Formats: sequence, structure tokens, C-alpha cells
Amino acid sequence: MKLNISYPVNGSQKTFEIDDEHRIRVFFDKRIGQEVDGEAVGDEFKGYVFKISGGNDKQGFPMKQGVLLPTRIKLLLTKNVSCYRPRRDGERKRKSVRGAIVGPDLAVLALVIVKKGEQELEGLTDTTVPKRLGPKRANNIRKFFGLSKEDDVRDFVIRREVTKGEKTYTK
Amino acid sequence: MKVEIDSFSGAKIYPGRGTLFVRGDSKIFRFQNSKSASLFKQRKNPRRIAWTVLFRKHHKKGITEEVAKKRSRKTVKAQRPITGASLDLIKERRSLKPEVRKANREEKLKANKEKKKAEKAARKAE
RNA sequence: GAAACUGCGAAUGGCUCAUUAAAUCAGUUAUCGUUUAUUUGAUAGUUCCUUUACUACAUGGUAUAACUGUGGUAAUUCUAGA
RNA sequence: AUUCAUAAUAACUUUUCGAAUCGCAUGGCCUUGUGCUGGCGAUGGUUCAUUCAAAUUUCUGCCCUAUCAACUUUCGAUGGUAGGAUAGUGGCCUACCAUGGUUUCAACGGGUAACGGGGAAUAAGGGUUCGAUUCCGGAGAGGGAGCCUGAGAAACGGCUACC
RNA sequence: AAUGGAUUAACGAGAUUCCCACUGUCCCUAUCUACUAUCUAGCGAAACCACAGCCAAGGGAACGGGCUUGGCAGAAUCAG
RNA sequence: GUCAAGCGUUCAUAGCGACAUUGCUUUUUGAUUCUUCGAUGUCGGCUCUUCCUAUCAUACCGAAGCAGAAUUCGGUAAGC
RNA sequence: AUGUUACCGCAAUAGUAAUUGAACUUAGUACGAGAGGAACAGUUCAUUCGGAUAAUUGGUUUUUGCGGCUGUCUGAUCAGGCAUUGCCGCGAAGCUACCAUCCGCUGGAUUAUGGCUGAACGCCUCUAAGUCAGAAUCCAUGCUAGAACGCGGUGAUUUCU
RNA sequence: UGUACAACGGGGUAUUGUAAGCAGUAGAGUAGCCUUGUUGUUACGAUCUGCUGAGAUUAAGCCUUUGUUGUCUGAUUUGU
Repeated sequence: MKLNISYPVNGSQKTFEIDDEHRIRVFFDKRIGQEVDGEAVGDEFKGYVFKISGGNDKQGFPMKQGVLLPTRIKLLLTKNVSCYRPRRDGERKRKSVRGAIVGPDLAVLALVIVKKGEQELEGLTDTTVPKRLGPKRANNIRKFFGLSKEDDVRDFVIRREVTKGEKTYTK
Repeated sequence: MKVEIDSFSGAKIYPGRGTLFVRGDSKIFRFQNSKSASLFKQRKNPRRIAWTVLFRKHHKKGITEEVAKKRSRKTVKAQRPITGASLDLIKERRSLKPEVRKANREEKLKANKEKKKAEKAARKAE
């Protein structure tokens, strides 16, 4: 099986090809939002605790929230909802999914960390991806920094230097 | 192996124990026992049958599953820079914000500038 | 200035004549019995609601996409996760 | 021709509109302040009217058939009252009530190699026949049903199901 | 062809064929119930009876319980 | 079964085998009337066992006008 | 009935059972000009028959166990009787089903047939003496009963009778 | 006269489907009350909800018992 684990503060993410079939039998019959023990799955993950975010089973059909079963279903989905993007306004659509219970049918299980255990993880905690963008709005910058109502966000602006050739500029 | 759930009673069906039914519409039902099977053939409603899990959960009996939703009593705790602002100098200028005579003097400069602007504009208009 | 968000439009055109014999249709009336985007002409002194501190108006809050990357199906204009 | 337009009393509203939008140009007063004012626009915006529409609607008119003369009303057929729905009248639908309504001046039923019309061939006149078919109005998207989005669709080069 | 012929609606515990339903008739049998059988106490017949009661072949009135030659042969008995 | 005129492209016999002929069986049908007329319950089916083999199939083999497949003839064989 | 009684055994004799097919593979190979088209071994399955068993499923249900239903009687209720087991639904246990499941042995002598050496018949010949392999055959292994007049081994064998 | 036996009781396992009794600001409603409510009260009224996966039955050929109460020398026969 695979565990697509993520650490959201570091913004990091990695897949882990898991075996120890019984240390994933623990994951069996589990819902979304629930948090089980890193040590229980793996002493390499000793002390850690994750949260079962979701996952794709075979045939790539994701895990959807709220349905409360492991078996697959055909839902007449609509906008503002996971597992369907509408290619037109108004289009509802019947699509197949898998539900919010964990079992062998799954192939990749998506996890998020809420607490960092005692040891350190190679591709999640030792690393941290930066914030790709800076806040583009005045007050968002202003409150992000904690300056004032008048501290000139215009000069607190972000400047991201890049070189076209040798001419360089922050754009 | 796996264990499953009676359509009617909603009970674990250990392997072999029990019957299975496949309606013409390809709906696969499972029954732990001929009791459930016979009721199903009678077209009964388990939500009305009392000993069933559906009635149990519809009348809210044995409700030890749900507890509450947790809440954190704090903030995000990141007054960080925006990757192009040098957070040290950012906090330094945030602290220089009070005692605002600097921005006030810049305003006074641009203010006398607007004075002279209207003056010279009227001069050019004349 | 791609992609993407957004706004429009995608209900026109084009094709066929299966349906349908007071039905469509044609002329002829009405809406004093109704909707009408769009255009076009005009048109919002009165929005502090214990209305005195209850509230920035040289102006307020929220994502979320695109993107970064993890990716999952044999396949889908398939899609989740951070 | 109105209980019209329109105005005011008294309240209702889960609260509608009353510009936190954008490009150019930068103009004037000095109470010398980033004070105050200012233009040409685009966008959107409540109401009314307009325009392109849309839906219903009055009179008249449709081929052959009586080897089809009674038809309609159970469970709407005709009307009325009240209400619901509609964007709107109204059996459109319901509750209740009267039992009516069409018919040889051919109802109703059947058939149609029938979509209709503007028109075409053909002729002294009268006329007969054709007219799917370039324009107008209708219907449909393989048959049916349903519905979302939207001002506008019962959309099909859009969704849902069944066949 | 009133020693009646040809039809004939309805009627028939009439004879016959097929279809629908239905079904333990059947594939293929199983299970249950009461009354029996069964055992007991008590009562208590009948039919039938040359004598009796193990098979094979032989021949024989040509298909024997008996005779012949072989096989075999172990008290008394219950249910069927 | 014997014999073999002939058929079989040619060749009687791989396989068939007319005309002639020797036998077997008692599953037919006759013929007979021994037993049985002071009664042996009389067709078939159903059920159920057992037996023979003149073997349909299956086991092993031989021959062929048997390339292979398919087929035909024949042997031990009645286990199934 | 064998001296008694109990236990463990032997095993004469009799009975006997397992049967057939398909599929994949061998192989589109061999063979065949082509057309077409094999086989042994191996594997998985089934047919028929048999012998058990009841975990599962099904059936059966006087558990007259639970609940309900009708009519009627017990003043009404509660709880019950009668209805030739009143009726329905569920229904354990037990019984039971190719309607369910499990299992169904391997060695020798042989036939037919093909052969080895080998004379008679100075050759030759499977035969005459001798001899090899060989079948759903036959007999043993195995399985069933155990001679009630077949047997063996072992234990304890009565007292103030 | 004992890791003895038996009848009851208990526990478990199974079957069934939520007992009677009480209460209800539940209840189609219909009548009557008046201080005419805002749960108005009262009589009747299937049924519903809570106590209640409650109650009942459970070896008779289910399992198990630190429990309770009891039982435990009647007859006959047998010899190498």
C-alpha cells in the first residue's frame, strides 16, 4: 500500500510504500479526520500521530467525506464538492467514488501530521518548502507583519529577484 | 479475509456463515440469517423493526460514538515576513511606526509641495 | 502576456419534416391578464439602527483557483491529498 | 371605460437598491494641509418607459371518411364559489356545489405516400393539381420522462434514469 | 336420412385434446404429529393342517421338502 | 461356420461373399398334447435383484484398400 | 452349554467397488502435397456408484419457545381455555439433502497379444522343454462380519456360606 | 461418603422481539367545565414514546457451577 503523508507547516509531502500488513490492518476500518498512532504503524514513525485525510483506491476513485462506508457508490455530484469539477455551469453529474471508511480496497492513503513525534523524518520534517507566494493585498500584508494601519505596505512590499539575462529585477 | 454487514440487521458476516442475494438490478444483499432473509422477502422496514441497528441508531440508542469537536485556544502564531521584506527590519519599522513624526514630515513636505503645486499651476495658467 | 478565476454568450445558426387534421398555420384582436437579459432615455441628499462610542470610510474580512509539489487509475476534459 | 397613473396615513421584510470597481489625464483654491476641490471615460446598479423578443388570446378558414351516430363526465367532462400554483388570467389543480356541455349546419372515431403558409405547373374565364423542399411560423435531436444553470431551454454538438 | 340424417345455444360427478395457474405426481427424497404395531396386566378367536419343514444337479407324470449323488448340518428364539 | 463364382481401379479372402452345404439356440411362431380343468391368479408397465454373452461402450491387443483423424474386422474379456 | 466372570486379541471362512468423461498442456506439434489433424506422461475438474457427517446453507418444527391475529368463554384489565396441533411470522436442538460437505489403497500371478534363446526339420521358427513383459482380468494388500460346537493371552477367582 | 451423584437456584450460550405497571406539555378527536386557557381543566379514546435489545423460555439428548437441599447395603445366582 502507499501512504501519501504531508506535514502542512513545513508544507512537505512524501509517499511511503508500506507493508507490515497488520500494521496497516490497524488503519483498516477508519474514517476521515481520525488520528491514529505513528508508532502503531511504524517505529520509524514512533511518537508521531497523523490524521487520515483521505485516499485513492484502485481505479483512482478517491475517498469522499460524509458517506460513511468503504464500498463504492455513484453520486449525483454538483459544484462546491470534492471529486468533481464541472466543465459547465449548472452541470450536475453522476460519478463513482469510494467512501469514508478504510480498507484493503485502498491503494494510496493521504495523511496529514498534527504532532511531531520524538524522532525526525527524512523528507517531511528535516525539510520545509517555502511559501511560494507573498500576500498580494495591503491589509493582508499589514496584519501578517503586525505593523499598524498606516505603516506603508507599499514599502513593506515583497521583492522577488529574478534574472532574465544579466538584467535582474524583482517584478 | 473480510467481514461484512447484513443489509437488514447490519451484522458482521463471518465467512460462509449466511446467505447472499443478487436482485435483477445487480444489488448484492447479504444476510446473516434466514430471519433477516425472510423479513426482506416480506419487504419489511428495519427502521421499524426494533432489534435492528437502523432502529437503534434512528432512536438514538447506544450513542457512545460521537463526543464533540475540539477547539484550539490560541492564534496561528506567525507574524512572519512575506519572503521579500526582511522580518527583522520589518518589525524594526513597525516599532518605528509609533512616534510617526517621520511620516508626518513626509506629509508636510508633500503638503507644502501641493501648496506650491497649485501656486505654480495658477502661474502657468496666467 | 499562456494558463486560471471572473463576466458574457453557448437558447441564435444549421439539419430534417417523424409528429400534428380546429391542432399547427394565415389573416385579424387583446394583455384593463403577464415576463423581458440586452441596448436606448430618464432615475437612488434620507444606509451611524439604546439611531453617544454600539462602527476604518484617505476604506474592511474570507478564501480559492491558476501555480508548487505528493500523487492514485488500464482507460476518462478521471481527480484526491498538502 | 378601472379598485388606472400617482400621492398619504399604519405596520409588515427572514431585508431589497442607495458604487469599498477600473483606464486615462492630471486641472484649480488657498484656511500652505499628501488639506480641499476637478475632467474624458469603461463597468455595474433600484424603478419607469422604450426596443429585439416571449407566452397566452378574439372572429374566419383545413384533406377523405357515416362499412363511424351518438360523444364527453368513473379518477374534470360544462359552469360557479373559495383556495392553491403561475411571471400572469383561467379546471391549470384541488375542496364543495348545480348537472350539465357538442351533435345531420356530420359532433365523436378512423385514415392521410398531411407539418402549415408565402407560393409552383397549368389554363380564355371558371378551375384542377402540387407545395418536405432557399422566406415566415411550428415540431424534433434515437423514443420517452425529468431537471439544473440561466433573462431566455424542458437545451440534447447540457446533465439523470429507463428502453 | 323418424332401422332418422346434418348442425345445434344452454346443461352434463359423460369420453377426449391443448393452454394459464397450481402443485412432493415427479427429479428425490426428508421431517413432524395422533392412532397403531412394540412391551406389559387382563381377556382371547380364526383360516389352514397326509407327515413335516436347508440348497444344487439328476432322473422322474418331462419345474422335488422327502428318493439318488453331492453340499452341508449345533439348543430354544424376538421383531419384521 | 465350410467352399469360393464374383465385387473390390488392377487382386477371390483387407472387407463383402450369390449359387450349394454343415451346425448351433430356444428370446419368436408353429407342431405335439406328457403334467395341470375338486383352478399353478392371465399382457404390459413400475419396482428390484441376479445370471448368460452371440461385447454397444470402457481396459489391453492383432489385421486393413489404417498417412493422421475418423472408421471397419477380429481376440481375451460380462469386471463396469 | 462348555470351571465362573471381566478385558485384550488372533483370523478360518464368506463378502468386496470404485466407474467413465472433459478441459489446459504435450501441440495446431507429429502425420499429411494440401485439406485437416494425433498420442503417452503431467495438472485441474466433472459423471455414475458408494460410505460416512451435520461446521455452513436449505428443509422440517408439538421446543405448542417468543410475538402477533380472528371468534368465543372466564364482570373489565392482567393472564388464560376451547377452535381434532385454531392461523400466521420467526424458530433453536435433533433428523436430513448430490439441495450441503468430506473420503473412496497398492503389489503379485496371468489371459489375449508381442517376444528371448531354441530344436524337431543339421536352416528356420515365441514352444515342444525353459523364459520376458503384459489388461477394467485373477489373487493378495486394504475394507466389512468374526466360526454363536475355531483358538490364544491376561486379571480376579467367594469361609466363618 | 467422594476433584461422588441427583433435584432446584445462579452464570453463560442461544431463541424471540422490547413484558406487565407507571408516567407522559404524545395522541385522530367527540362531548362537558369554567376564573375561556394559551399544557386550561375533566370523561372516553386505537395507538405512540421512556423506564425496555426489555421481559419470557433456555436440555428435556446445550455448557458450567467455590451455591442450597438431599441420596448412597434391597434381591438373586455362580466353582477349576
